[PDB]
Amino acid sequence: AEPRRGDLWLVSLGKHRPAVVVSVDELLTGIDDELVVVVPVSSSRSRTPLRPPVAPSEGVAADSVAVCRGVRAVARARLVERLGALKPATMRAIENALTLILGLP
Amino acid sequence: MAEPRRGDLWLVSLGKHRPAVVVSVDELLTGIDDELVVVVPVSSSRSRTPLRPPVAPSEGVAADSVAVCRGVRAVARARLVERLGALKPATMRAIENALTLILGLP
Repeated sequence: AEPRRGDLWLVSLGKHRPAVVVSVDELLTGIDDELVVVVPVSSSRSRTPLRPPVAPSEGVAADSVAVCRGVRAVARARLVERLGALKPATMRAIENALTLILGLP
Repeated sequence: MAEPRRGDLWLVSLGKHRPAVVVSVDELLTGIDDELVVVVPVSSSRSRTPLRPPVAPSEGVAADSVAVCRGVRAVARARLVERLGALKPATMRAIENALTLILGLP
């Protein structure tokens, strides 16, 4: 459990694709089977209020968007390597989109 | 089949099967099968914790069942194969709180 919230990580599924860690750091115990919640990042989908943009300086090879509607818990073991970290503004956009999607106060 | 609604409890295919709570909002649904619905899986083999609030048989599941909010995930609508029930509003508020913690939301 080297992933951190706000990090951008390469995820297994054979394909590897990037995703942003959104679960909080104090959940991690360092075992492979534990669940980490990530938001997939795609460079082939257009930008919307629920798909905020992610820049190459944050770890992707090309202009990407965070598909917050595709949020999912994956096993630690599926996180293959660290790619970068997101700017705090991008994290606030993802938090807002996610607040909308899940109907939270 | 019916359109899933927030707070509904649905059976999810993956062949294994498991109940889950719909947590995404209703205005995201456009009526196509491939569109993503965010659910919280329900388990009867995990103990209760502040992140695994209990779900009562009156809400559609077996006794001693918990909402594994840490297992939240988007699945295709088509994987929601049978409507099972609905949650009491207090249980939905517990799940909202747990999700707010897990995802670090304001």
